[PDB]
Amino acid sequence: TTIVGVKFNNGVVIAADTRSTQGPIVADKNCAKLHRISPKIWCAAAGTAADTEAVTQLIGSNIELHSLYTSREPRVVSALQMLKQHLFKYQGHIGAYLIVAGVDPTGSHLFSIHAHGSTDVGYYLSLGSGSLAAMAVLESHWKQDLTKEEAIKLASDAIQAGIWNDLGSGSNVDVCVMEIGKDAEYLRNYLTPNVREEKQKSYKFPRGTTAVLKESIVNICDIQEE
Amino acid sequence: MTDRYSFSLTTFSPSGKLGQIDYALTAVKQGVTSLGIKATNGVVIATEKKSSSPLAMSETLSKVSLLTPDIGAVYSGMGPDYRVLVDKSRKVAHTSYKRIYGEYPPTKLLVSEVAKIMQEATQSGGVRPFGVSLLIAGHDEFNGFSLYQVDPSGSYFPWKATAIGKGSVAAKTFLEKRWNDELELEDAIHIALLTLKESVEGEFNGDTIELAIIGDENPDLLGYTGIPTDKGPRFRKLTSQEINDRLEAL
Amino acid sequence: TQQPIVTGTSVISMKYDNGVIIAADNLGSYGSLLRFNGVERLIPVGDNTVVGISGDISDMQHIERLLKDLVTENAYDNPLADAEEALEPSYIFEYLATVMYQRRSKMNPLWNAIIVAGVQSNGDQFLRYVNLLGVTYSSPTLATGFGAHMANPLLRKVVDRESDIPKTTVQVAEEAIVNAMRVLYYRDARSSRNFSLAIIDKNTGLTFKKNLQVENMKWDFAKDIKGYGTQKI
Amino acid sequence: TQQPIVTGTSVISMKYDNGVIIAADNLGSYGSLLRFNGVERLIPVGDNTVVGISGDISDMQHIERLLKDLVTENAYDNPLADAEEALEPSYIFEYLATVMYQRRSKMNPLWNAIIVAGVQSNGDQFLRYVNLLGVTYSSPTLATGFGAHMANPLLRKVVDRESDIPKTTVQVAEEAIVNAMRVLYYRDARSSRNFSLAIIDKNTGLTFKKNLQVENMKWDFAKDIKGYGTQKI
Amino acid sequence: SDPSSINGGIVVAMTGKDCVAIACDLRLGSQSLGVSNKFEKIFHYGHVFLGITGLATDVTTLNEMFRYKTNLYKLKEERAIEPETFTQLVSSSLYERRFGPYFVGPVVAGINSKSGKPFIAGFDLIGCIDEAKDFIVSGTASDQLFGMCESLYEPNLEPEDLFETISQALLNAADRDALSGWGAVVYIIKKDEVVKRYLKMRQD
Amino acid sequence: QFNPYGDNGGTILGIAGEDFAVLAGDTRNITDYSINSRYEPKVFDCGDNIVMSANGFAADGDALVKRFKNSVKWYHFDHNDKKLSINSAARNIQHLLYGKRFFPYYVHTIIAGLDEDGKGAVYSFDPVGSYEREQCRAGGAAASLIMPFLDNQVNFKNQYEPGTNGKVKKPLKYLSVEEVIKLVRDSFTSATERHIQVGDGLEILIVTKDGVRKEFYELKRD
Amino acid sequence: TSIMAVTFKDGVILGADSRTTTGAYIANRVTDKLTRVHDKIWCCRSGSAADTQAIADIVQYHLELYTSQYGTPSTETAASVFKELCYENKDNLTAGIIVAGYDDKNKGEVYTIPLGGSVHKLPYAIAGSGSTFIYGYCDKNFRENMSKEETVDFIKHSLSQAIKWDGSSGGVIRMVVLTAAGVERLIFYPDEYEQL
Amino acid sequence: TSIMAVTFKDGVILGADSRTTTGAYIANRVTDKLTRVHDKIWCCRSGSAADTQAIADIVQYHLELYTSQYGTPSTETAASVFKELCYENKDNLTAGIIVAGYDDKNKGEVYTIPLGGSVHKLPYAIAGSGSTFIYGYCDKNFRENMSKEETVDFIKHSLSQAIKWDGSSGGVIRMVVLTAAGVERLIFYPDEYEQL
Ligand SMILES: *C[C@@](C)(O)[C@](*)(O)[C@H](CC(C)C)NC(=O)[C@H](Cc1ccccc1)NC(=O)[C@H](CC(C)C)NC(=O)[C@H](CCc1ccccc1)NC(=O)CN1CCOCC1
Ligand SMILES: *C[C@@](C)(O)[C@](*)(O)[C@H](CC(C)C)NC(=O)[C@H](Cc1ccccc1)NC(=O)[C@H](CC(C)C)NC(=O)[C@H](CCc1ccccc1)NC(=O)CN1CCOCC1
Ligand SMILES: *C[C@@](C)(O)[C@](*)(O)[C@H](CC(C)C)NC(=O)[C@H](Cc1ccccc1)NC(=O)[C@H](CC(C)C)NC(=O)[C@H](CCc1ccccc1)NC(=O)CN1CCOCC1
Ligand SMILES: [Mg+2]
Ligand SMILES: [Mg+2]
Ligand SMILES: [Mg+2]
Repeated sequence: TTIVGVKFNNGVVIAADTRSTQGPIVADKNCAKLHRISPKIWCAAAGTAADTEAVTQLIGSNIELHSLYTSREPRVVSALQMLKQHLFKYQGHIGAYLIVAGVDPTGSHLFSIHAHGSTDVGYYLSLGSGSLAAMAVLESHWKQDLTKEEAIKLASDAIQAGIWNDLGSGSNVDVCVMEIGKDAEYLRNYLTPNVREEKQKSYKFPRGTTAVLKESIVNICDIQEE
Repeated sequence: MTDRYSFSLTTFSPSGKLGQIDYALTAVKQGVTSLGIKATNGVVIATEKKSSSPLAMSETLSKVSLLTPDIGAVYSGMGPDYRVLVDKSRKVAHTSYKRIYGEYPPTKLLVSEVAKIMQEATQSGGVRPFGVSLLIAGHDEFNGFSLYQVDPSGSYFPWKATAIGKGSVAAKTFLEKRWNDELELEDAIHIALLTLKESVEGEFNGDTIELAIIGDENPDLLGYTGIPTDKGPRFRKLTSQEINDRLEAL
Repeated sequence: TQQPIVTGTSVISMKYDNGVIIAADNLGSYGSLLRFNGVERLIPVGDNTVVGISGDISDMQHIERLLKDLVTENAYDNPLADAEEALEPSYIFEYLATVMYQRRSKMNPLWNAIIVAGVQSNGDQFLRYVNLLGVTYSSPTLATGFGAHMANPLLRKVVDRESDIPKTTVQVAEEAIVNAMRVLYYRDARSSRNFSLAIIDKNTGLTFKKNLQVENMKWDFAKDIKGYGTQKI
Repeated sequence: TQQPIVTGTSVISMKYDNGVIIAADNLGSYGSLLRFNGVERLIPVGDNTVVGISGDISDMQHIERLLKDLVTENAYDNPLADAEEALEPSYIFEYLATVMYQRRSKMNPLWNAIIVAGVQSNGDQFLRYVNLLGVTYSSPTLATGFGAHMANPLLRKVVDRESDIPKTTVQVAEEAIVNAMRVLYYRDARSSRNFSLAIIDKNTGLTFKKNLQVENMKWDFAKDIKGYGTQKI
Repeated sequence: SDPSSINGGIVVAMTGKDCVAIACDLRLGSQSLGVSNKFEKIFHYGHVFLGITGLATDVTTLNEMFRYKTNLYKLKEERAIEPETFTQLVSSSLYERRFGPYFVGPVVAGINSKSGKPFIAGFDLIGCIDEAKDFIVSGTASDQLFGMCESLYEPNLEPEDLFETISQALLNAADRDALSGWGAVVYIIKKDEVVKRYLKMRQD
Repeated sequence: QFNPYGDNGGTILGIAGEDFAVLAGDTRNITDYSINSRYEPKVFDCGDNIVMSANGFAADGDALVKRFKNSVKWYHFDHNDKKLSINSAARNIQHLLYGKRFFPYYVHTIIAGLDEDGKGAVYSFDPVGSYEREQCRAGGAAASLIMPFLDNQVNFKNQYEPGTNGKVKKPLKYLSVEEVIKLVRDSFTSATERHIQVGDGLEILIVTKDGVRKEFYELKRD
Repeated sequence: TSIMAVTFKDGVILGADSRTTTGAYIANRVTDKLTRVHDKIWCCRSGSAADTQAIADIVQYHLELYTSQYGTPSTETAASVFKELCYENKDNLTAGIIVAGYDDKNKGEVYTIPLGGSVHKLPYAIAGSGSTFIYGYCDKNFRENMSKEETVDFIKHSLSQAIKWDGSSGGVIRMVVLTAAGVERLIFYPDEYEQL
Repeated sequence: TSIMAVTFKDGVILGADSRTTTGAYIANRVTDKLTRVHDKIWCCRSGSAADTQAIADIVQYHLELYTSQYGTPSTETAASVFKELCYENKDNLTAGIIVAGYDDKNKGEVYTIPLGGSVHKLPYAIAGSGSTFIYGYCDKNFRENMSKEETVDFIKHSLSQAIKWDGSSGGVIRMVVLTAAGVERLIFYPDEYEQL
């Protein structure tokens, strides 16, 4: 997986590739790794896929209840604190490595969190198997006072580096932009540089090609009247 | 430093009455009037913001509460009992439903869970029943719009329209005359404001009235864009200005 | 079978229109200890070849002596030793690749990763890799260790395929190499600031640059980073 | 189950005619690193008992707090806390011995060897050992770690059996202890020159000596030692 | 020793034009010994179909578990569970055994009764969801099924064409796996009719 | 401890026609999750109208090909420039592989060419030298993905004549070179989608009576 | 990691490098290892990033609750809370922490807590992988009652050497000054400290 | 073991501690780790006592035979013979050797040979377990072209610190001075160097 976060002038952008794997096999070519914790707090996930989903949903559920209880819009530091304490308690066994970003009344924020429960602060971050390829691009092109357009460009370029150079990553680039005083914009399949070419041949079979022993109707309906 | 009250504090009397439930219903009768009306394309719930002092900021006290994005609740009776029930109702919507099925519960089942919590306070050791009646309005895909009442016993009933608390007998008669099965949501809001004016003594405006609807999806209130299936909350609390606009055409 | 003791980190390289560039830092690490700060890991062979070596330094010094002895041996009874029968990059590589695979096959490897960079007689660019296992491969960009993970992505943005090689000048290619060395200094815990760089061009020959430093570093944003989440000061 | 981290070496001790002497150096080692040079490992309890501790220093500090808390607890509702119901060496020892054996039996030991030295109410000398396993024993001389191997042989030349105790004065006994500490500094790689010594006498009470140094060392013969056999210069 | 390959078996699912297909082999074994040639791996709860590969005791246990849960769902909700909702229920149920998991590879298939939209999904043993447009594979010949599906599949196939494609994907994948085969079943699922077909295949 | 083996990934495919044979291989070379090269040739013209590939651990693969190429050279010297037949090449390769029975070459080898009757031939080897002639074979990382497809599309397995209930099999046919190359390209496009170690490029060597021809096609680079 | 805390005339100064490692990869080059547990009680962190963060978060909680009930805690008290957590959970923790603070009564104090969970009060302390390389240097160059400028230079020169020789240390040198005057943050970049 | 060799204006000086350990027992407290392989080529030994003695004995033999045939060997040549033995027998040896010598042509030279059998020519070198604690100190205090008295003090102060912090080092500080003037042996006792 390749996931990144990049801060800019008036907010923060996160991005991710869309490949999930099972051994050396690609299980899903259009995986969604940008998870919504709350409307303006989103995070990118790497690691054990079930764990990242379960952990984002649990903390996202508890963040929603906390928001209703306090009559306040959720804060990124709260999502961070609740995620790290949960992951620390499980001593690394919950294999969730996350980049947590968002906007709240305090401002815009960008953090990373690792499976053992350590967190870090930064203006640019990368995680997953393609994090070295992505960090190379980030270390070469990042500057202070980036615009929205520049940060989206830099984030997607950093994912592309992971797509092309890391065998763990591939397919498409997903982006989510969180700007202060605006709705968060989730851009699913922001780039699509890996469409399969047309096949040489059609493999549609003639009807009757497969040998059958028995046919029967399956009753899916409930017990009937009369 | 022991909880020794492991026995029921609500029991059957010789006449077959459960005294504490009846007495809880009496507490609900003393409470401020609240109502609910169901339209074809929506549901409205409403109540009076009875301010305990003019120095108090009545905006901070929310009698009408969001439970899920498509479900809202109002009450009559004891306010603190209502507040803790709203906390528990919000939580049980997640724990016993959303964390299992990945979607919010339908209105009737969330009502069922709240009802269960209120029943248990009517039978468990060392507790009194909740001194509230709730009106829960909501929408879900397969059942459409709905409106439910929940009493201190745990019993619940679906309503086309109803009222609870202080002037409920008079308010229910008023609604019987005005309600029909072809009402639009705006017509139901208009009828809700007319019904509620009868039970209010003092000032009657957007600052002393609390009103919310279960209506169309509000994508502008969602807070994010990019997922076509997530179209926004159907619950919306009307503003002070929005209420006053409709009071001029009253 | 052994374990590496004193070690050298990444060697990085690429092809450009008229030749090849190769680079490596001047460090010999002793585990986490940054023990030796003046170690040259680019070793020229003649005026047309540079062998860049990472991994065990004792084994590097052995390989250095093999190459030095190879030049001596090639000169024997060879009137064209400085002309048509001079050592080629392809000859030097194949020799090393033979030795590497022979040593792994005796379960006593030379614990190194090697990149041979040069220009052939006909002006063709030569760039090929070999390691302790005898595994060999060629590509428009090549890098060992951390450089494979971090330098290659950056260098491949300049030369992504064979057809990009004629379009890439020596200035653009050197710039890319120098930037890649900075990125490795930010991110590799067993790297140093000081490095050597070698250009082998078909026209201008062998240019060997010593005592280079990583410069134009960005650390200023560090002042604004406080705590690990909730700390405000 | 754990492993000891910061550690203290030998504690040595002996009986003499009117009391007991105990000593230990002021070092807290971190493996081969001689990390902490001001660590007190003799801890007095009242005016009649000194507990000398070796092994894990974190566990030593825990034991120190247990003893401090034991004095506080003994004073509670006790008008004779500074007289007939004061803590005795035998009481302090049995408490520690109980704790040590309980902790080993839960597979979570206090990783220490302990010598309790003192004088009882009736003037009798008290000297007894306990360790991480709960093993206990008494003898006219006692020592932990390297001290068992090197100090005991020397101290047993002064008091070889019970009948030698009345014949041994405080000057002779202290001299033997000070010499033993020098021998340990020559020969124990995890020792220091600086040490503390405590005398508990039935007449003169508790005398606690800090900041002592090993002195009168012989190193001069070292100049004459050259090579390892055949070297003459 | 590896619980996921003691008994053997495979499941594959595919989408078509206004239809879905789900298919499985019939083998149950104890490593090299073939025991049963009638061990079906596809179950249904109303109109939602579930295939399960892996350790056979857990296949049976999970069928009984999801029958239990979908029966209670229907009593309370007063409607049949949909594929999208059932998928989430499978995921929730698997993940609650995170550190002592069921050794299984489940596959959901069905048509949403309201929207009419074809739906398939797959899961790992701890409940991660793969919601594919095209196809889902599972079992000891999953590599083989991935290869067959990725080449043979095209979108928007009619029900009777989709039958041929999924059958050929299953059969040829099974014949390259020692622990799969011994018969096969194919379900063709449309909005209000479901046809079940037993395939003639080689019995080794 | 020192491990003398490694895995360089890659995937290869041999198909035999009536008067031709193809040997195809992807051009990607990898270790762990890194790409070493996007174009590192893996299928080689060995002379005498024989093409060879030894996929797996690339160092052992290169060593084996190098030794076989040399075996062809010395076969010419020792037997009066006689053409090494494909069957004879195969038996020679068995002895090269079995020579290292207790320290194997970690590769799957395929050779292709024409037999002594001019008919297309593909031979396939395990690491220690067991071999068999076949119409079809895929080897390497994505062999498990590709082989079942070839069983179905080259040898017509599990396919029957429509309307015969299920009792007349689809009759076996030789495929044209155009039809084989279509199956090769689709096999590798499919493998590239689902296997991380497969990609970058496809290089096909086609062997006929006229000689050895090459074709190259781009594959996805992710 | 290279960390140190040094008492001086006007108070105490904490210092650290900014490197976080996963194997030989530098996961964070601008890490802040100097963390606030109270207004004028800070700590230097070394060992596991997860463990030392978890501990520091718990200590910050304990001292916030101490302050609500009993007023400002002493540096000794803060060190005791760190110790209790490190000692009692010694089997499950990898944490090497230096605690430093300023009182008006006690002035500057430094407590070091190594792996076992022992406590040691010292005039100055050094810790982390890179500290091994500067025991010699620090012992020869430390004096008591130094000025602020002298103590900044002592830490800058010391950590410069630790960074130079330890591959696990690097980046910027962060410092935190604790005096009666308040809390001052200082940063020193590679171009400054490498040429020393 | 703590060992070093330092080039200076008039030549080179070798230094060492005198401790030999079996576990934590000090088997020899007056060890001589500075060994002659030729009149003016000496070495500092660290690692296995058996291995470094065996190697040094073989090197002394090789250089004696070199001298009989070809005259006085260079320091570089002596280092090469050490290297050959250490490199080729790397699997079976635990030897860390510093080679130091004086020519009239080349003046003072120092070569260090660590565990792998690599060679490194340096202005000065440090090695052994105790050297880790003085990298900082030695880097800050070394200058080229020092006087004899300055270089004796530099080694005395350096090994003093190495001894202070390393339990595996101790005893006396032995030194051997190599100049045109000849070969001088120096010894420094604990009472002298501890108070520095
Ligand atoms: C791909 C990536 C570049 O690594 C990136 O990090 C993504 C990010 C996700 C999608 C948010 N990660 C994955 O795709 C993981 C990689 C991974 C695999 C294995 C362990 C840890 C990480 N992929 C998955 O988690 C994968 C998702 C499926 C394909 C939908 N699940 C598995 O591979 C599963 C993990 C099981 C497991 C159990 C306990 C601890 C950790 C992991 N393994 C299997 O399914 C293997 N096997 C099980 C028995 O049946 C046959 C298959
Ligand atoms: C740099 C320094 C000298 O070590 C200094 O002490 C810093 C101080 C921190 C920033 C407060 N320490 C680190 O950087 C630690 C060093 C360390 C590693 C492992 C155990 C203890 C200490 N680094 C981390 O804690 C690191 C932070 C992540 C990258 C955000 N975590 C790990 O490396 C993680 C720790 C697992 C662990 C935890 C506790 C005890 C034992 C092990 N380890 C991995 O992820 C292992 N890694 C190995 C290579 O393949 C990938 C997995
Ligand atoms: C002190 C120093 C810093 O280590 C310094 O390098 C000196 C330099 C010498 C004097 C030239 N080195 C020693 O003192 C070595 C340290 C060492 C120990 C073990 C392996 C390598 C180095 N000490 C010895 O060589 C020691 C000399 C004897 C006492 C005369 N020999 C041993 O300790 C012996 C070595 C066995 C061995 C040899 C080579 C590789 C691995 C192991 N070991 C034992 O006798 C073990 N001993 C353990 C405790 O129970 C008794 C047996
Ligand atoms: Mg089979
Ligand atoms: Mg990729
Ligand atoms: Mg010492």
